[PDB]
Amino acid sequence: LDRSEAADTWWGDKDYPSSVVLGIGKDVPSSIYGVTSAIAFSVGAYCIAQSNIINILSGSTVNGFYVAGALLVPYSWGLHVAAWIQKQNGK
Amino acid sequence: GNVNNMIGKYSVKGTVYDPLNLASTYDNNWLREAELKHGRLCMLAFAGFIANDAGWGLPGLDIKCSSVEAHDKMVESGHMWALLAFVSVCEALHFSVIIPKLDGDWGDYEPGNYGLDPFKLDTPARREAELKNGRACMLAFSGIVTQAALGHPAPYW
Amino acid sequence: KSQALPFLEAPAKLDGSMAGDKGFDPLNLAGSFDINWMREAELKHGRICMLAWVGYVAVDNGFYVPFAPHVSSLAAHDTAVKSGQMLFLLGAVGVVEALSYNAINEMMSGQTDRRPGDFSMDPFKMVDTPEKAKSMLEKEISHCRLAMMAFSGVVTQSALTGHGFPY
Amino acid sequence: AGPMYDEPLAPSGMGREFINKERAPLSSYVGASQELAAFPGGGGKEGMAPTPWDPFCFSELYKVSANNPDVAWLRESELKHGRMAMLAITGVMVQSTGFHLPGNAEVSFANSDWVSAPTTLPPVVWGQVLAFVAIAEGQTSEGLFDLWLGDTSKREPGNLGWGSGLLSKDKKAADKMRLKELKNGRLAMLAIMGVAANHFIPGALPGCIY
Amino acid sequence: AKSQALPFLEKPASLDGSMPGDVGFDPLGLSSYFPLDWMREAEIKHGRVCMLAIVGYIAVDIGIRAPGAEKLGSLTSFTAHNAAVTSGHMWALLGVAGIAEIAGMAGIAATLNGSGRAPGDFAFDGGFAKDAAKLERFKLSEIKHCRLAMMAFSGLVTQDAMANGMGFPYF
Ligand code: CLA
Ligand SMILES: CC(=O)O[C@H]1CC(C)(C)C(=C=C/C(C)=C/C=C/C(C)=C/C=C/C=C(C)/C=C/C=C(\C)C(=O)C[C@@]23O[C@]2(C)C[C@@H](O)CC3(C)C)[C@](C)(O)C1
Ligand code: KC2
Ligand SMILES: CC1=C(C#C/C(C)=C/C=C/C(C)=C/C=C/C=C(C)/C=C/C=C(C)/C=C/[C@@]23O[C@]2(C)C[C@@H](O)CC3(C)C)C(C)(C)C[C@H](O)C1
Ligand SMILES: CCCCCCCCCCCCO[C@H]1O[C@H](CO)[C@@H](O[C@H]2O[C@H](CO)[C@@H](O)[C@H](O)[C@H]2O)[C@H](O)[C@H]1O
Repeated sequence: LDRSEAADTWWGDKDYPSSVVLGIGKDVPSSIYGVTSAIAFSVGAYCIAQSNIINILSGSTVNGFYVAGALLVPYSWGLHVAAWIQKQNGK
Repeated sequence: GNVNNMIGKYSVKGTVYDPLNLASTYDNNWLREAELKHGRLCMLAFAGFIANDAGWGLPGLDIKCSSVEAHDKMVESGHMWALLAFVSVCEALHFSVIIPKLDGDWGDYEPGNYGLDPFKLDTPARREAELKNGRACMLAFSGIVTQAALGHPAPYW
Repeated sequence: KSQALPFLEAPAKLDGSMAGDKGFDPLNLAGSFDINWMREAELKHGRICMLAWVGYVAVDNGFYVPFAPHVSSLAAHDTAVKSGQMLFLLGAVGVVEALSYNAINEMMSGQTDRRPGDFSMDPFKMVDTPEKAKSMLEKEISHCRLAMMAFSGVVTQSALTGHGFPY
Repeated sequence: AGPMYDEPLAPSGMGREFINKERAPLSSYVGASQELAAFPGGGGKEGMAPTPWDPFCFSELYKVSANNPDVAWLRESELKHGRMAMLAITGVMVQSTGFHLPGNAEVSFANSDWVSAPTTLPPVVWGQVLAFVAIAEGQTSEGLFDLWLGDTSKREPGNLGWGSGLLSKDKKAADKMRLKELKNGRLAMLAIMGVAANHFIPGALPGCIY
Repeated sequence: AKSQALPFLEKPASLDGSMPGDVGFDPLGLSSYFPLDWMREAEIKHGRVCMLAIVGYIAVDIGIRAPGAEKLGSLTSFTAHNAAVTSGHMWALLGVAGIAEIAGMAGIAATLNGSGRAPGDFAFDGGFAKDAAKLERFKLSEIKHCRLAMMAFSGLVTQDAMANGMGFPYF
């Protein structure tokens, strides 16, 4: 990737960042971002709790579909940050 | 408001009864509203004490108890919870209407004028009678409860 | 106005330009993300489901290759995995799928005028002109959607109860 | 070039003029208390003293740096702590009498130990309470970084919009109600922290009953 | 000026007679807090759910059984929920409800964004949008029935719960 092939994303003067920083998610509405963030956080917390807390994680038997979904907690964080960004962008 | 312009002075002598000069301490309209509410609640309480001790009953309560101990029995049963819900709704409306005008302009809301006059029975003489009956009921119900609580039967003496 | 949901209007991106455009997008997913990727994914799912449906139906109505295990299509996956032919087909489709990585990149970047779901397979010039292309693309996407739903029903019935071509 | 003795380290054209502008004073906030100015000679009326109380001058610490919060933020935090402490002291007082919700096989709300009362509940029951508090404190908080640097514009300190219409239209009575709020909140804060201190070390609050 | 239902109380700001069935009844002022279109959509949804629920409850208490539903057993309306969720047909009901609710989300989002769709207008009318005045009268009747039906189902299900397994009257 060359230095020229890069959009101007700097937003220090502005109060909020442009939607270009979201990449492919620039056009995603804020309501969809927020509701998906809530669903993702709930599902990931449920998966981690059922993997480690409710059942103590045994090496012989780990579900895998609970290991997946545990990654949605960072995804939920990103989704709610993007929800805020889209809310301030009015998009 | 000003207590000197209100209804409810001494009837036959015409002087205001504020020996302790507490009218100037608080908003006079609030004093009128609280006086009317206390009087009305005490008329209801007086009549209810007498009716319960008489044994009128209510459509649907089987519990028969003296008014001195009816509080505990009825709160255990659950009727007092429904009564509290009703009173809470009505007094939350009164909250919303009066508390925004505690120490400020009361607007067109006269103290105690809820507008429950469907039969068109309003009269200044009847307002005076309301205040006097409320005061008499406050004192009478005070006496009736502290006499019944000491174990005196229904006539209260 | 959206035809599928006549109580509201269709999004800005559903404009007829694409085949099978009934103005159906209650969630604005194609407004949220590029619609060419959506159409290519829809087409790919539909072709896989069409071929899966007809293959399931034939394997259940006896159609096997020489040197093959005579097994119902439900356990055909496991038996073919054990035989090893499954991995050969995995490589065969993986070649086309990596070429599809390249094709999708070119399509989205605009380096080529590639239509979604297009690999330039027209031996018989079945769509060499615009109106033929529109008609045949509408008919395909209809077949794609119908076969997708049909195969979902089939495989599930098969995994739930019974067997055979009917279920 | 502003109220602060030093220019903010935030740069020009990226916040400096936003931080270094004029800010409202402590005297323009409804917090004065007649009780502190309750002695012969100098004194106040209507429950308010002529001047506010600030022996340590935390209100005007912004002039040293913009690291320190503004009086808008401090009033927001004061009202938040007061409201939370009022609910907390009312809750402990009501719970210690033994009154509790009905309950069932799954949940048992019967516990008079306010310190260990949440521990008795199932994970879901207190989970809902904490989740509601987490969502609300976080949704109602918009423009709080603006109250820190001082821009009481978008957000008034303590005005979440919940029941703000019941405030009287007269300025005097509105300020009276706000002062009643602040006084009750501060009293409840002292009460709840005193009960907690009494629990942790006995004898901290001699008038305790819990 | 003043609320029609509560003349002693000042009228809510948001309520202005635009919506059908408006009487200015809002002591708590939640309309001023959260949007009124969302509130009316929720009101109509609750009313539709409750007023179908009343009919279903009374029908299956009387003894009307769906085709093949008799296999579930000697089920009254009181105990049908648990048996249905165990048998799994209630999961199919959840699926159909979600299918309808996708269009529900689309409609509410449209009317909040500014599509102009009325709250509760799902374009599913049975040819009764010929006249706007007729539609307005029907909407007022709908909202009145919704308000009645929420309370009716509340009383119905409690009375049934208090009486345990009980039939149609509850008297
Ligand atoms: C291909 C690589 C590989 C292989 C062959 C194994 C094999 C094993 N691991 Mg695993 N493991 C791996 C990678 C791998 N691991 C990785 C990357 C991590 C994260 C650091 C772990 C962390 C881990 C732990 C903590 C434990 C094991 C254990 C096990 C045993 C049982 C696991 C099981 O049944 O999962 C079956 C699961 C599947 C078939 C599906 C898995 C699909 C995943 C979730 C896809 C997504 C991956 C993700 C994006 C990668 C980043 C990691 C992310 C989760 C943070 C087995 C010996 C257990 C063990 O041996 O205990 C004595 C055990 O306790 N593994
Ligand atoms: C929803 C909508 O739209 O509008 C709504 C929203 C909105 C605005 C929120 C509304 C409001 C206001 C609300 C809810 C206000 C609630 C206020 C509340 C509940 C205020 C408690 C104070 C407690 C104190 C001061 C305790 C002192 C405690 C003291 C001084 C003690 O020493 C206690 C004590 O134990 C010790 C420490 C020692 C022991 O020896 C025993 C004693 C007893 C002596 C409205 C009106 O509902 C309208
Ligand atoms: C919402 C209400 C409702 C409606 C409107 C409705 C309409 C129709 C129509 C079209 C008019 C047909 C043609 C039809 C046919 C069958 N229904 Mg059905 N049905 C409803 C409800 C239930 C419930 C609760 C059950 C049920 C069943 C069956 C079975 C048995 C299959 C079997 O057992 O082999 C068959 C053949 C039972 C079932 O499948 O149980 C496993 C069962 O429990 N239905 N049903
Ligand atoms: C106003 C309006 C409309 C309307 C309406 C209508 C018809 C409204 C009707 C409302 C109605 C009829 C509301 C009943 C409530 C009953 C309650 C709460 C009962 C409590 C009951 C309790 C708490 C009982 C408790 C106990 O029994 C328990 C559980 C067992 C024992 O311990 C004994 C006790 C007693 C303690 C229109 C016309 C439709 C539209 C218009 O636009 C607006
Ligand atoms: C359980 C103990 C807690 C207290 C319970 C009682 C709570 C009662 C709160 C009532 C709801 C208060 O909020 C709601 O009140 C009034 C309803 O028209 C509205 O207030 C409006 O009406 C008042 C009375 O006519 C006027 O004085 C206000 O100036 C006017 O704005 C408020 O804008 C609205 O926010």
